[PDB]
Amino acid sequence: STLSYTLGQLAAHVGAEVRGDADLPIQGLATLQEAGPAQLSFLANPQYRKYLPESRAGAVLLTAADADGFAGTALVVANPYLAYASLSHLFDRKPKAAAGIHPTAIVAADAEVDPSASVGAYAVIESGARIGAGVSIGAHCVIGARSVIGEGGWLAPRVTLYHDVTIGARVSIQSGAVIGGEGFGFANEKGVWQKIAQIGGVTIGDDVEIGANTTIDRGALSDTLIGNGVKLDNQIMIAHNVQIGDHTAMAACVGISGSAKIGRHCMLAGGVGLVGHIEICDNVFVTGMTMVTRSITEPGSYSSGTAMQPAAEWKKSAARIRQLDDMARRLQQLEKRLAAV
Amino acid sequence: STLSYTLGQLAAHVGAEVRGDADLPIQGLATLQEAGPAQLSFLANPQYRKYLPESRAGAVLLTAADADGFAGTALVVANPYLAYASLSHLFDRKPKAAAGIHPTAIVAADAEVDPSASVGAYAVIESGARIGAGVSIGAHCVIGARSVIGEGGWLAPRVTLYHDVTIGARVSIQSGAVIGGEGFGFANEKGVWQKIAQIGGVTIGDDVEIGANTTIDRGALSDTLIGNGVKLDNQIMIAHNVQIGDHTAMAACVGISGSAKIGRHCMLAGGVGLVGHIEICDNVFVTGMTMVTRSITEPGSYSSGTAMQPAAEWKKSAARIRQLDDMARRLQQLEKRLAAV
Amino acid sequence: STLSYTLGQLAAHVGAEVRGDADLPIQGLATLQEAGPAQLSFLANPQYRKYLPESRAGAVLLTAADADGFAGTALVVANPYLAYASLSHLFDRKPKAAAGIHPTAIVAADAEVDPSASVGAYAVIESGARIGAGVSIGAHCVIGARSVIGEGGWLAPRVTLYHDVTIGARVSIQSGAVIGGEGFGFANEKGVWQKIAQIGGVTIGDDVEIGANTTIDRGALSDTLIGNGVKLDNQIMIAHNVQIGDHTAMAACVGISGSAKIGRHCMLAGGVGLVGHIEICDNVFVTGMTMVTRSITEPGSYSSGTAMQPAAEWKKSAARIRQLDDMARRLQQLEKRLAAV
Ligand SMILES: [Mg+2]
Repeated sequence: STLSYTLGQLAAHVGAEVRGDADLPIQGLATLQEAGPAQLSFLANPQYRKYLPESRAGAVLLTAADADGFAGTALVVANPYLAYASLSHLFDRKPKAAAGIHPTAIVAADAEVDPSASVGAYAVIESGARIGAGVSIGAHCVIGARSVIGEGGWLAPRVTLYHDVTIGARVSIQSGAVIGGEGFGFANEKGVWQKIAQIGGVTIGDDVEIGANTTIDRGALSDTLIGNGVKLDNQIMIAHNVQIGDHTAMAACVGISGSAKIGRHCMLAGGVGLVGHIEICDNVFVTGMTMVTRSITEPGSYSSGTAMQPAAEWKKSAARIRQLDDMARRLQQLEKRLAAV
Repeated sequence: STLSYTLGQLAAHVGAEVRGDADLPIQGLATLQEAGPAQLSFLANPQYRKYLPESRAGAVLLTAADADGFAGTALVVANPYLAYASLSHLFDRKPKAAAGIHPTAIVAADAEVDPSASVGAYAVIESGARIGAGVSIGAHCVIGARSVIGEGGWLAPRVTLYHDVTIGARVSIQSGAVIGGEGFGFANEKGVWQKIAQIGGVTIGDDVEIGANTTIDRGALSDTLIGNGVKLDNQIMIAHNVQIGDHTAMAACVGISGSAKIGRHCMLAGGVGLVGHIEICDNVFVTGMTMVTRSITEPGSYSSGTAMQPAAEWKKSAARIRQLDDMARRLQQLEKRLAAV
Repeated sequence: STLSYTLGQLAAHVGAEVRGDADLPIQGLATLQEAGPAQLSFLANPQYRKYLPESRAGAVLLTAADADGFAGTALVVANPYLAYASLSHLFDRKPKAAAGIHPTAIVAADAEVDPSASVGAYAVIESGARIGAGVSIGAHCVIGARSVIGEGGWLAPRVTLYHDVTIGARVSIQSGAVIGGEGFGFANEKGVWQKIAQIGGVTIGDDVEIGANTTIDRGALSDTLIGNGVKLDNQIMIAHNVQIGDHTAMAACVGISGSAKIGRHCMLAGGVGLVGHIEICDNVFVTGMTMVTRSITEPGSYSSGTAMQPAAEWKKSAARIRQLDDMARRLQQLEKRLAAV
């Protein structure tokens, strides 16, 4: 038996006005070009407006504007994209575990697990750990000594928290994430690296998302700090003592070096790197695979790298870059020569 | 007791003609410069032809051409590299598990495991999952609800499949891979990110390889699609709703943003990034650490970045790049000035 | 009850001279600006000397030079940073497991575990594996067939060693690391990739650190080789048959392609990539996100990429780079034209 809702139930959830029959049953969501008659669609991007009248969707989330002249059933909302975002959860088939501790889970006698929490098979909860109400700990999770997960948290299978990791409410952590590991902390003695113990922890705020195989190092002395509402994609590396301001988003494969500070409402595109000990102010966007080498004090977008070219053309551009000092010297000599005549 | 074959047994496996004694016992494979008399070698690259007459190998896989004038035992084949590739499997010491389910594995009552499959210690197989004939599931694997693995599949220890992941035949997945995780799917409401449930799945074709700690996100609505014969190296990130055509290879640390479409027989070198919502046609090669920012409609090689220089020279080139608009303006003024005289 | 030492106990550990009262109790370490009166601090960087007289630290590790004129308690040492590095371990709260094998660990009958080793819950130790004295194997580790870990080794929870991985003494491996996986080894037959079995192993030296979710591939024929004292940060990818010389450090998100050889005392900054089959000599530094495309035969620093600019300025620089061949041709025509007049 598949999940099903009427257009009326869906419209109630997002405060939509149904212009058509509210009793139509809906079995899922789809984009305008993919949608069939049992699916609700949405128009967010003016670029996809071409596909609205030909869509086979049973109904479409629309602005009052885009609903005028439209022949199908409209669900009229201020913001179709946000309404889609809310409705998506009603069609999620991710399994939900019942409250309880799997018989194979190992829970230290002085760990506290809320009775409304679920702890999966072969999970390990260490001494002093605290698991809050409505938290779901997946199979094979390891929750280190004294670590805390706030109410409504969700950990996929195979998440690792080291000791002294404190997490706020409603965390979402995908499989393979490692939180509180020891980062690269070495002192050089005449060429031989000497380990510095990493004796800070991690503090994570509320409503944080952490993607698959993302690593967040513990602090060297004080904590690594992740603010509220921070969204981290997959394969991210956050080094020791990084600070991430509230509502910042980081796309996949981002790497942030030690002690960097990122402000609120920043957006780092995929594969961005930040060097250590710099600060980025609020409302900064960094485009894909940029290397950020210094502090940013002005809001706006920032970039590094070159345009992609066909390889033979790129090789010519790269050869000319190495000649730029020579070309600048030649341009200066030419200006002096023309001035003289 | 070590693996051992005669030159005759090896030659039979690849259809080689033995020019010398077929009874010579062989204990392994080696490159021409490393090989000793108990090892079979091969000449693939004309650059290594220098090392052929001095090689201590017991025998060498050779073309008819390179076997003429050669003093040792030749195994004569059309393609020495492909023959090496085939013979390597005869000397693999990777352990093979016997059919059966380890007593500590947890298998849902309505999961189906073929009796010829092996399921390792502390594996978890969820409701509705299907494990095909001759499949090997390593220790600590987690196989989500309704997920499918086709015949002859091999999962290393500690592979995670989320729910609704469908895999074709003869998959090979290395440890730490995460398939079907929730990718970065958020709607921005006045600076606050709102989660979009990721309610598509993943469809993987036949003869696919997935390397260690590689992540492949589930689709937002429809599936993320990986074609037949696709080979993915380690630490790759495949975002939601990516489509990868048949026989495409991607080297390590590649990141593909959401909804990108890659054609057949493409090759992405290490650390390549693709932005979202672009298409690459068939037979495209992208060189290492290139950022692909737009659709590619012509087959061939493509590149971005700069040449490596000594740091002091690089710093001068990077300073001149920032002056290029000024230099272009100055070159234009000079042309106008010379024209006028 | 918290860890506490007197200034005298701390000074004895690093050979410091206490200029003040040796009986002062110390509960931790802190930087000069963060430190309170129960904490020991240090002055390493001349840039932080501003903050020395105003620091609330109970005492400070100082050179004889910086101790002259200082009003507080000094612990006088040759090298405050190295003394900090040594003292950090005295304040580490990482849990230490007692010797023994957890009842849920699975240990092959012909594996050898030293009785002073600790093996955590749900660990799997395969046939022929050898675990040395004082080794700590975390929960959910998998130690493949015939693999060896030398005395004093520490594996976090959820480390995977494949078969035929040999590790020297005093290894430190963070969670999620995968050692000995099969790397991208394929032969192309008219567009179809054919697997090459990866039948080498891995050899790791003494005093090696491996960070979280780092992958180190096994060799194709001979071993992948990691020297003594090599320090690898998180999310690193080491491909098949790489050789890393002693005392080399690699920051996070570094990727080294197959068969590359790195010398002794090298330092690769974060996100560096190396192409395959190249050699880097001793004492080479490569700056962040550089693509190394050829062998380096001269010690020193090396870089690639461009300076970060505001996006609109970057777009202008990137457009001019594509015009450099045209600009060079125009500069040449102008020189010829001026010469002629
Ligand atoms: Mg990367």
